[PDB]
Amino acid sequence: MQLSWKDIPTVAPANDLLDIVLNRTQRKTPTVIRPGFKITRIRAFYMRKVKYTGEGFVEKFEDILKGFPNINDVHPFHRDLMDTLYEKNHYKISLAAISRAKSLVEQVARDYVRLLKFGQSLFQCKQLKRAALGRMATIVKKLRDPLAYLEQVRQHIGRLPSIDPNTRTLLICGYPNVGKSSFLRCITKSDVDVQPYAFTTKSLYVGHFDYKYLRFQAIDTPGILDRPTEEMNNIEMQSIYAIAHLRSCVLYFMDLSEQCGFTIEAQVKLFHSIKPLFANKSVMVVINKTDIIRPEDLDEERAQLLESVKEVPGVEIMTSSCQLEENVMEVRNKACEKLLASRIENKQPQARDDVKRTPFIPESVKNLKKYDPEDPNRRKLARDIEAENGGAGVFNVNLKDKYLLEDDEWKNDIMPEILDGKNVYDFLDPEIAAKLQALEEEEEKLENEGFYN
Amino acid sequence: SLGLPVGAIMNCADNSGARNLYIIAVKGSGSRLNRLPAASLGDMVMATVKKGKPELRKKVMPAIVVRQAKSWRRRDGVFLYFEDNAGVIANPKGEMKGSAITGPVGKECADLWPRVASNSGVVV
Amino acid sequence: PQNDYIERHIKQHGKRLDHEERKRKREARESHKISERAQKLTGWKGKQFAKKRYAEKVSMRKKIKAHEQSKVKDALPTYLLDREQKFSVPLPKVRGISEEEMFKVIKTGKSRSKSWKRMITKHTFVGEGFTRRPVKMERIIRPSALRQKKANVTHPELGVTVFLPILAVKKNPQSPMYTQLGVLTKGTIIEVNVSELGMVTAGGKVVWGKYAQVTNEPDRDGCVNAVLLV
Amino acid sequence: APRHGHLGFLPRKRAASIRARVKAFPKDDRSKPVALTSFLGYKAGMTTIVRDLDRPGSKFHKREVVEAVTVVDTPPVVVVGVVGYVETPRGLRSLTTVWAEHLSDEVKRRFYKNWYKSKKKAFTKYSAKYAQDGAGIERELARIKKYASVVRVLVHTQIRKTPLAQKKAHLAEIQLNGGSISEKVDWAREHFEKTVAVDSVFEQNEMIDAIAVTKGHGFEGKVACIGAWHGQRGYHSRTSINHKIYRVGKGDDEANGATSFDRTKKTITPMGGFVHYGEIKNDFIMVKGCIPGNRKRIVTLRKSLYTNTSRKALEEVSLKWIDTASKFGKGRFQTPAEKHAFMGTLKKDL
Amino acid sequence: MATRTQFENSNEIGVFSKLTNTYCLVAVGGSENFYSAFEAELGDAIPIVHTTIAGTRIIGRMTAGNRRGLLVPTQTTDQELQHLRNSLPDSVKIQRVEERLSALGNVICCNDYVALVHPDIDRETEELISDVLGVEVFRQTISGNILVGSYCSLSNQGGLVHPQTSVQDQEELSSLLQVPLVAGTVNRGSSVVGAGMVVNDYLAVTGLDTTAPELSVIESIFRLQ
Amino acid sequence: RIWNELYKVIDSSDVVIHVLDARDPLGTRCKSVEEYMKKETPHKHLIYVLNKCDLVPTWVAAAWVKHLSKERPTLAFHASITNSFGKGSLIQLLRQFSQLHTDRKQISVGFIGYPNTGKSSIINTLRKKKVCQVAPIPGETKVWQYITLMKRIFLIDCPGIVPPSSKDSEEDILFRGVVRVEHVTHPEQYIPGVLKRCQVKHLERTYEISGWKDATEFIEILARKQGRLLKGGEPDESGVSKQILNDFNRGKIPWFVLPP
RNA sequence: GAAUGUUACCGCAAUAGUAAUUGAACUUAGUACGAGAGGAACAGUUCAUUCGGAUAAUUGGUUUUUGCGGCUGUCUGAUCA
RNA sequence: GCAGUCAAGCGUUAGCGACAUUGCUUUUGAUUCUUCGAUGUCGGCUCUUCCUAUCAUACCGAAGCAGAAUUCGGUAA
RNA sequence: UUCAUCUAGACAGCCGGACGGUGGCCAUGGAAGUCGGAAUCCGCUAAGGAGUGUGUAACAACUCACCGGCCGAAUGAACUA
Ligand SMILES: [Mg+2]
Ligand SMILES: [Mg+2]
Repeated sequence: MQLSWKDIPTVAPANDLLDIVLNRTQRKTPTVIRPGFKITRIRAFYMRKVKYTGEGFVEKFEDILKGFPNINDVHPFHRDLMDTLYEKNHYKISLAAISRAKSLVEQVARDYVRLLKFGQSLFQCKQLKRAALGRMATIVKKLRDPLAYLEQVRQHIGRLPSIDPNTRTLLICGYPNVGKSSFLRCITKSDVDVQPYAFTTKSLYVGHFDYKYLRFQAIDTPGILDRPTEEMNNIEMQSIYAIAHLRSCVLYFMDLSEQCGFTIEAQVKLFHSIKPLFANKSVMVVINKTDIIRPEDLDEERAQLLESVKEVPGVEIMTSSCQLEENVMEVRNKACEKLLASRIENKQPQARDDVKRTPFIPESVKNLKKYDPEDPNRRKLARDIEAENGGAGVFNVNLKDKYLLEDDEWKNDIMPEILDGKNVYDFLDPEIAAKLQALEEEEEKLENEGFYN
Repeated sequence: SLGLPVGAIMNCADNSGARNLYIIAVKGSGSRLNRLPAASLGDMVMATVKKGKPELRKKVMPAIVVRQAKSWRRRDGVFLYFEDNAGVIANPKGEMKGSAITGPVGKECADLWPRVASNSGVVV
Repeated sequence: PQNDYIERHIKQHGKRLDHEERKRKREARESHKISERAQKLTGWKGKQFAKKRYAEKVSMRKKIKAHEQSKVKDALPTYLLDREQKFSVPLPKVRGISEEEMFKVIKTGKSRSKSWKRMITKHTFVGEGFTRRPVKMERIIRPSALRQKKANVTHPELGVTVFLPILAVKKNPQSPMYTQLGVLTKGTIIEVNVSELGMVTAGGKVVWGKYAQVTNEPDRDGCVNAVLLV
Repeated sequence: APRHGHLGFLPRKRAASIRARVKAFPKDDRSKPVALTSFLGYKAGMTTIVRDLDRPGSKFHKREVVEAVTVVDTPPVVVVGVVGYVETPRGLRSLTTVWAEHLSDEVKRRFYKNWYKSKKKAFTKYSAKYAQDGAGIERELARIKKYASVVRVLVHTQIRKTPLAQKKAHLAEIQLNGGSISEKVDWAREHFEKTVAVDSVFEQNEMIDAIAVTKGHGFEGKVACIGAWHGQRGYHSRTSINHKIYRVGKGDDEANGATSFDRTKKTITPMGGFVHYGEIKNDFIMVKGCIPGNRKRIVTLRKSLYTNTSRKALEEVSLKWIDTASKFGKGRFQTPAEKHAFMGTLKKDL
Repeated sequence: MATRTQFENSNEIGVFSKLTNTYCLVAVGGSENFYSAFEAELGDAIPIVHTTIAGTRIIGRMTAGNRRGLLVPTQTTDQELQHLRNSLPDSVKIQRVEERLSALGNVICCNDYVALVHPDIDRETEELISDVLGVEVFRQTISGNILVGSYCSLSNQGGLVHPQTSVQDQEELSSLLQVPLVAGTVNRGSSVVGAGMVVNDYLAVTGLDTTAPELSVIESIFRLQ
Repeated sequence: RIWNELYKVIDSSDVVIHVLDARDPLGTRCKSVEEYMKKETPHKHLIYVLNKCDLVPTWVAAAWVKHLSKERPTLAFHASITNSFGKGSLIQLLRQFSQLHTDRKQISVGFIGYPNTGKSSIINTLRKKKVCQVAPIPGETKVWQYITLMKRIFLIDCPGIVPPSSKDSEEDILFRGVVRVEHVTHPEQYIPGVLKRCQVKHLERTYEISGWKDATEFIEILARKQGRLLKGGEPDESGVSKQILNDFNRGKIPWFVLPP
């Protein structure tokens, strides 16, 4: 899988794992066997115990193998990141050694099970089982160092970032201590240390922010020193790999000030030598700490170096600062516009002659005041009544008696709905005398018609 | 009163149309010695498509029962039942595959499955 | 996700007030808890606890001795350095395995009254020329599961064990009819393909086979061990 | 796996008496007035009530629901005596008993067996001791005041007033919830021969428990794997708890059956009458659920031995209509008026 | 006006409620959080009648109506009808339409000026609905969908339909209804847009699953701002 | 052990004689067993025999034997009890093998192959009479048996062999005598696969009126003709599919495959 | 069934056995935690499988009401009952 | 296991020997397609009873345990 | 039982010193003693480890190895029954 494989079961060291397996085998299997028991039963019991131990070991090893991220072919960016973090060759060799140990355990268990079914004396079966257990322990014993290294890398791999390069992304990069970490903290709702040293954000922290109704993620990295492409550290190698593999332009930062005490010529030369990384990214350049420099008041010789930056096609020089973040809005807007342009370039009513209507928003809603939840001076919001009443557990909703009718006495009157005959609703109508005035005449004309005498 | 037992060949109730379905399994069944699962009205069950669309055949999908056909004592004292057993098919979240339904649906199943209620016009 | 920040959060909230005090109190109580557990942890647990305590004590003693020694203060070629390293048999008077159940009897026929069958319950090596005869002739049966072709071999020189094919068996004491049967019967002398070591006798005639005696009991173990008779 | 019942209910021999003896009584709250802990009566039959409930958070909230309910006959009762008990290491022991000497023929018949052949030599002889200026019952009261920290009152059912005509009444003990036993004994003495009202001891929505004897079924005595190498069903005392009282039945007047909603003026008497029972004409209690035993079997009502604060007990009923159709077959009408309306005039009418 | 709102744990807002330009129906079950959530946007302009239909909590789909009146299925009990009559405004009328179909909200969808009905609905019921709502009636289906109300949502402003509707069908529906029509989606592509949410000329309510683009589309089509 | 009869006979048999279906010998040519024999039993000849030649065209069998002859004798054989074909050649081969092992004075031959291919029938026709029970059923024997002939060689009987493999492909497995079709609940799903191997004209020749499409329709028509159709036109596909699979296993419908 | 001079009522208990079980809809929650993905339980209500104690008004089978009306054939000479 | 290695201690006091320790113990998550003569009556239904070397529920504990969720020591029949 | 501490103040308890070249040499964005590793010096004394730990980007911040200010009479370590 991808995206934070932390779900690995954080296997215990070799000694602890072996102790756990042995305890499980002892607990989950019978123990009291006697010489007087039939040879077949004793052999079956010993074979069952050996098979249970072997199956437990095999299941543990298989789960360990499966839980790993399957570095091979997973992704070039992820593969390079894992290689830098954990020295891919060693990790692959450790996994191969674990697989070989599992195969050896399987073979040993099978061989001992095949041999175990022929021992006659109970002592012979006991010795065979002990030899099988010793062989399994010896096989597991040599696995201590690979298991410990895998546990360490898992402890580190679980907390690694989780981003898809194929998605739309914009990154921030530049010299360390340029305020890049502060820019990342301000631009997106992410918390990162802003301490003033050249390795503040050692790890590649991931930031997320939304613009134009779309999510735009970002990453952080301290950048690159002189680094003539022969002597590079793991942290800088990770940044180089990320810049190479990642999607649309990463923002290049430059501290045009006394801080970051490398001559601006060195900063220009860094990006000039890194130019091959700008094959199709349409790189953008943002000057940091502009508040205390005002690049407009810059030496002509230094301005020439900045001018040389503009010479390379598809670049821009935007002003930004950390003390005041007003420029961050424009920076993010321009970055998002460029990202959308790059992602895009890769590719009624009919007035039916009769209908008349007006927007029928009721005058009440038109003139009613806007509601404010945080303001104490607001409507009751009888949800509050329920909360103070004890929530829905005991709040007896009583919207009844609070409805519009002719009189306030009808609110509490209990409608009978039954009068010893079929419900009045079938004939419940105002002015019931319409069905009573003629009843007297009907009775009179039925009595005086000779039908009863 | 529980509905059809395990393996009952119930008819489909969706608009896509299917000959029938086989209830290989039940969810939330009352697992008990000698007491087989019995899917009741409104209960989501995993029933294989015994016959129907060529692609739907030979695969199990969550089937939602919409008719019971058996006498069950609702909290209302009336012992109502239906013509025959029928049930729609939907994903585990109740997303019915079809865009409509065939036949009426009961209130008990509609209440538990808002999507099914929205997907039915003749309710109760 | 979110790499080691947890350290950052600890640094921004700083070791919750009771955490340090509770940790110190637990550490102080560790000795008392260990002493109490020395009486608890009954059968099947006290033994393990005592073994662990003994191992820890031995390690502590060996570390203290190393520190004390430190506080006081076979030539090899330049290419081998920095690299990993009266004719009685070694085991005379071997255990007298008797003619007994080891010749296990297997009941034959539907009515078990004419078994006449004997099965050898000891490891035996035959090789390619086994060619099981018709079932009617199986007077003696050596099970396949109990057949081994490669036996462990070692010598008191460099301590290197290498699995090598078994060549043949020459002399099994105690009724060498077992020798004729090819049974291992620890205490036997067997030939082993020593071509791997490549030792060369005088005259340039490289040797590739020597007779070795089985040291371990293959009957009670799933592996065969032997020592080169050099 | 489970077994054929509960081992705690076995052995299951026949009960020693038809009347279910009370195993325990509610704790005596001294702060409360002198009330009655329990009641006794005979259950008439079953009926169905349709009503709505105020149960917020429930699926059927505000919706009408029909629940099984039963009617228990409980005519007026008169106290016949008082009993005191003293705590001892052997347990509570009866100290002394007192009688009013104004005992109806029902208790005399209960005491005897062949009343018709009996000479009717009732308590008269002992009563002659009480038939004086007193100082005897005063002595008994003093003895029960100095001792007998727990007092149980004795009452007898008005079997003659029961719709099912009978001459022999039941007798049982009932405890009091009043203050110090002084008030208990004073109230008991003042209430000698006084009628007892059922409504005074219970109220609507009150949670109560009951004990009774289940229907007998006669002798009820295959796998040959029961024992290792190394016979009656029914007619036993059973207890049930958490029963909600829906309404107190003032059956000595009309309108009890009809609720404020339906107001279909009529009594709870089912059309034709209860199966194997008479025609209720006195006070009764309406309780939901069911109680062990059958019609005419004596039952006891108790208030669960403890107070409950669960919302289920707090919830109040809103009875809209009570079913009273003829239980003698597939009844279709509640009163003869409905049957006449449906069928109109008949041969018997003219 | 367009504020995210959720049922207990269901995004089908319109199943348990049916908002209208002059009243709103909400199921009596659950808690007052839904009631207060609707009150916040609706204030106290019109009564919010807590009521059930045939004992079910799907009153939003069972019943349907407009500003001039409200219609309920025959399955509705007498008590529910009386409560609706005594709670709804005097202008709104209610009747026990005696027709085979029950789910008015699913089988029928309408606004203050136009109403769509099932092609097989009885003439008497159609005439009663037309008289009650003061709106025209037309026999139509949305891309063959028998349940017009389960997919189609229509108010005085523009309308919304499930995405499966074809371009020609969308244009025909817009022309017949004389309202703007966009084949948007709600609740993360849910096809129950006609019944899983409620909306009117001033207020739009939908489940939290509605993504920001969906909310923007709803606002643009209904022009709440 | 029912299955381990493979190991039992391999260890007991001096020479293993492979039996394969003439329609597709590669199906019965599993390599896993041959690899073990090569690694551990160099003293076994591992001879091959092509059974069921009469069920395929003569040229197809000739091409198959020519292709397989690069590493095996590939003796053509037919499993008729009395009218056997190639019996003389196999008898001569066994006589030559015995002549090679004259110093042994004893020898036995074991049979390896899928169930119901030619094992029991070939043994019986070698004996010239029915000795081992034979029927159109995969399971004809549950335990091994020994048969004498010429007083110098022995025959070893065993059940069919199908080595486990993750590539089992139950769909492909059902197209051979390995599977007892009688116990399959839904044989219908596998009917369409027959058209991939069997010729269209051959079906019409050995199956009633043809011109079918959507092979389920062919099953419907066959059931209608045979009278096994249920009321309303619905066919009893279970019985029809069972009969079709049984006929395919028995070779009633002719079909064959050819090598590159 | 002898208990305890006789009978019947009320009760206490020395003693034997003991039972309930598990899950979920909400509230608190789309909040704490979460850059994102995802996301609780501490309180109160409300439901659910199995099992234990009871039935008997509602519902299925079991029918010796011989109960109702009728159908095939026989009989008191077809039909009376 | 065999043959050593260090050697807490006992040693005829040259030998033993607790715990550790080296060699058997396809380094690229490949696939072994392997599952090798158990000569014996047992096998499976229901219900009960007993143990804990306990799977869930219950109890609390140690974890790169931030939550969800996961690894494990222990109490508990 | 043996070996040392001793009124040239017995063990344990409260306070300070714990230096100067130095931030050793190679590894190098940081190893100022506590991520790598060779020796672990000389100056200096009552005493100081190119460091025992706790913790830091980097020292920094705190403890003892070892000593002294008060105490105030036997104490610490390994074995045997
Ligand atoms: Mg910084
Ligand atoms: Mg066969």
